[PDB]
Amino acid sequence: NPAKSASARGSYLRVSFKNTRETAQAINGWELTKAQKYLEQVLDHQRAIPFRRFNRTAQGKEKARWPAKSVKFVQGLLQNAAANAEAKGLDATKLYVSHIQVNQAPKESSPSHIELVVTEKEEAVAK
Amino acid sequence: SDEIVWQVINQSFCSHRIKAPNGQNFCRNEYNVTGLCTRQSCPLANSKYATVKCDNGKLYLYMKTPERAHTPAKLWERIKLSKNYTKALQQIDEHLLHWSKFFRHKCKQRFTKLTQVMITERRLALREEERHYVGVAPKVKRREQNRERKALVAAKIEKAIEKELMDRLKSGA
Amino acid sequence: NKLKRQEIFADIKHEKNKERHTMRRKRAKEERENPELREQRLKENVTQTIENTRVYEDDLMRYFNSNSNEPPKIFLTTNVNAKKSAYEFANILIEILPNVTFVKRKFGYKLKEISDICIKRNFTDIVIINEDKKKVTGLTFIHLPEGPTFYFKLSSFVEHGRPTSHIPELILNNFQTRLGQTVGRLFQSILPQNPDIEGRQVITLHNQRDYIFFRRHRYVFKDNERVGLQELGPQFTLKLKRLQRGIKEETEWEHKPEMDKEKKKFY
Amino acid sequence: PKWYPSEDVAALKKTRKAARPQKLRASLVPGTVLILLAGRFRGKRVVYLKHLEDNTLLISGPFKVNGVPLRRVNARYVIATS
Amino acid sequence: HPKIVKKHTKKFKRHHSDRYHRVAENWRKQKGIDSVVRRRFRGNISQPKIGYGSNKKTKFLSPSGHKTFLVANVKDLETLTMHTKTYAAEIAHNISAKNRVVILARAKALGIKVTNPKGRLAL
Amino acid sequence: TWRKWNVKVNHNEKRYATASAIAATAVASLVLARGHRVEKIPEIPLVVSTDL
RNA sequence: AUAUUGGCGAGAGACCGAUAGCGAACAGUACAGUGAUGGAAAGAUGAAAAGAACUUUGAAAAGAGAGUGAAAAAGUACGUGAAAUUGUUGAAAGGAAGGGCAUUUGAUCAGACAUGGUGUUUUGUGCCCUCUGCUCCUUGUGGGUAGGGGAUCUCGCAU
RNA sequence: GCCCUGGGCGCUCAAGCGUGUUACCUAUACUCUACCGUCAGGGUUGAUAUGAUGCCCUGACGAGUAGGCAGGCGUGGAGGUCAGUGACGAAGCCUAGACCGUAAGGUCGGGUCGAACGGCCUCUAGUGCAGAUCUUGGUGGUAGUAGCAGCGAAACCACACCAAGGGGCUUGGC
Repeated sequence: NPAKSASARGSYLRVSFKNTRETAQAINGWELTKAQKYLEQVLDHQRAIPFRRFNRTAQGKEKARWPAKSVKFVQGLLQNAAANAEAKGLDATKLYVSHIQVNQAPKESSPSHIELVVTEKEEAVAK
Repeated sequence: SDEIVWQVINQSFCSHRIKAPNGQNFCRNEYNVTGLCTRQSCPLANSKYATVKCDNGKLYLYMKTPERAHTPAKLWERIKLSKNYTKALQQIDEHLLHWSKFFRHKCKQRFTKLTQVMITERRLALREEERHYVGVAPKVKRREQNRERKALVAAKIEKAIEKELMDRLKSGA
Repeated sequence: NKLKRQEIFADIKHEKNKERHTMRRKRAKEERENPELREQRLKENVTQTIENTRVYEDDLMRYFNSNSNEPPKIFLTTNVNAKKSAYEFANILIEILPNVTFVKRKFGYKLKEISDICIKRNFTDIVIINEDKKKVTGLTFIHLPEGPTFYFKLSSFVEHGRPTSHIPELILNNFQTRLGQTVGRLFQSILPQNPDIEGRQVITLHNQRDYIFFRRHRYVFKDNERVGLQELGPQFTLKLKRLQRGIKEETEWEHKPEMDKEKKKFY
Repeated sequence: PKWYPSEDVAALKKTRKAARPQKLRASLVPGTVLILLAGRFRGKRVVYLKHLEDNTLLISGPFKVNGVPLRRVNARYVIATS
Repeated sequence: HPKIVKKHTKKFKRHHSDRYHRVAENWRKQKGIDSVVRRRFRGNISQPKIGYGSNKKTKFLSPSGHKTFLVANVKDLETLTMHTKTYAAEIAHNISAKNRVVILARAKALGIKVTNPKGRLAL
Repeated sequence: TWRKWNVKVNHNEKRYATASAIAATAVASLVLARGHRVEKIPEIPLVVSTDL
């Protein structure tokens, strides 16, 4: 439902495709504020981003790494999505990343296109 | 002659033949009793022929003889068929007296089929079918689909409903 | 040369984006110290949305619509040779319409015969859904006296809460135009006219350009003077058509494919 | 009846199959008690009254004893007691 | 009509048509002598042969019992007047919806069965 | 460029073909099968005055 | 009178169609070689630029709104967008997979605007009865078309 | 004569051995029937209640390398014909849709697409791909690895732990 969701897209970025995909998977489905806090902690090396497909530490209990370069772009895109939602007048607290995808961009380095969508959780329902 | 004409139309690209996937050569000529381009059925391959055709509601028994082959402008004569079925059948039989049984049978079958085709009148009498067949162009379909989505996106029905409810219950309870 | 054209414009767009970003940053920074300048610039720059660029009786209501003095009986049927989808839609029609009687199509009783029988039974309106494939495509509503009727196209039919037995509240939006308020009056006279607010059930009709969105929601208020709502199941959009103004005679507004070129006037 | 065939569908040949009365098995005799193997009254005990011309058996529960009314039944779905 | 006994309903597929994407599903006989399919070893895909020939009395007849006949216009449709039971009018995919309604009206008037009615039409 | 383009035809056979084509025009049924709308010609072969 | 793959200027092709046709449809150009020499890749937006005014997040990439436009599922990476390949949702299944014979379960698609035919009984009509006409050939077991009078009428149609 | 000395699971009045008498399972083997085609014969009109190049009856036959013969599917272009199809949508493409044929393929149902293409008799050939350590262009595992928090390949690529019988199908197990 467009009336309850916001979108943000980044194309032709130079971040590593595999690392970006791992970061997106590690953040898919998380709450917007919680996702931002997790990314900030990752930048602080307190938590690590799991690498389940493209690959041993205690941080991986929740095989992990700290892709700072990819995380920077991921958090920038998340901030852009939050700004779009604010422009749309959505409730930031209820916002959660419902869709996130990475696509290989034209070729050298391996650029990729990253797009994410945030949707408002349904609550306050009664007879 | 008929044999030369028959073989030329058969093996030398008759213009009005149609080839069905089943392998039957059809004949869309208006003057043929049967729509099959076989011998003794195609009017061009036989000097003597008989068929039933109609322009107005009246049905006519069309036949030709070698007396008019040299004059195509007067090739086919016609007679009112006396659309009473019982009278029409006997009139056709009398007109085709001494003709080949194939021609008589085919003419009778064609006349009966054309007479029973009057079901069109039955459907016309039982008119007022409200389905009203309508064709949708691809361009028209594109307009509704995308513009409807744009209107839904711009409408923001939830916000309007919330605003109306807030304005309604302010002094409505 | 393709390479020359692509290269020239590729660099041009990058420079244009750089200049735009720098100008926006400088404007924001200078406006932070001069808030009024931002307001003046916003006033001097209108977004020019399509909505902002739109290109420019009590007797009638009683005579051609139902009134509270007598609840309206609505006759519900389906076009001949109907199938499961039509009956499934008729189920929702029963669930939403006040007083409905379902009768199988007899395939031969003319529209005049149906109207005469309905008059004999004191029916108020006739509603018939029509299908081509296994999907609903159009809906019609006709009033018995004087035969005012409307035909609606159906699209985007989608089946999350369970509606209660309470009668939903009726709200109409964007029916300012004379033609629009006629459909609004039709909806206000075909749907229940007696609200039972207790139970927080609401039914809304929202037209934007030409399509009207019908949805049901539960509404709960909070101390913040705002009301939240939750989807109550089906999604519905309709498009008015053929505006017959009679049973089948004297069409007044019947839509034509040649329209919609103007992009505006939102009939 | 009177409409000439608008399409000459070939007529059927003279079938040499004369109808014959059903030759019921000797075990089936009037007044025999019958057990129904299928249908609404499956498993009920029924009395054999009369043979019908449609290859069915006219039977009765009797209706008063077990509620089975006069109905047609096929000999192949019935077991004949002694 | 005689029963339409389909000797082989399953569509024949070329050997390895699914193992490699470069091999089209269109049937092609194996030419190598060592090919197992050519020797029709047990368990291999069935090879088309004269045995699967359909009978003439039911060949080309659709399950409805009417033979398909492509129709381009009213003139072509009128040719099936004497063969309505045996033949059915099929509208070509390139026929615009404008002429489709006219063709369907004539078919209904003549009682000719339509294999793909209502195509491109809306009610 | 030295591929064969023209086909040698016996003059007698060429005259035979022309004569056969001319004769074929005398049959209305054969002409009708050719696709010409000659259904209304007063006479076949069509003869007109030299003033044409 | 004879030759003519160079030059200028013309008329044509059962010729080829951007991996073809001259190497070059936008090149003997970029490029490599001290050098003689070799030698490419690249066509199409959209009717027209009407080429996204304006708001808004970003040092920068470009995003979200908004609108132009028949279409932006045509946004100068632009006539159309399939495979190999890659990421997401869903279903399924788990030191392998792939195909054939027969079937269950799950999902899912078709599945007659068929609504008839026959004999009987009222009523209104016509090409039906009767009177009076006109018109085409040839001449014929015809066709076309008019003006007065009714329901002897089922000769057809509609009830 | 037998018993010790010289396929697995399994069995001992055997489920082992020799002989004797009956019940049964099957292969494309054989009988009949249902259908496709080849061959051989025959029927056919003062014209056929469907192209004498048509509609039929009868019997047998049907493997196959090289090779020979016959009947067809598809494409570029050309002569002819459909007073063909088509902005109310031609071609192409997609399609866990359907129909037709033994198949080359044709046709129709739904989505993108936009402006040309096709039903049929002939002529014409730069006419049909599964490979040629094949050419152009494109993309994967190798691999986020070797290597130089970040950047980042190359070779190679039909396919993926063992016991016995048999070069990596039979019977089983880490």
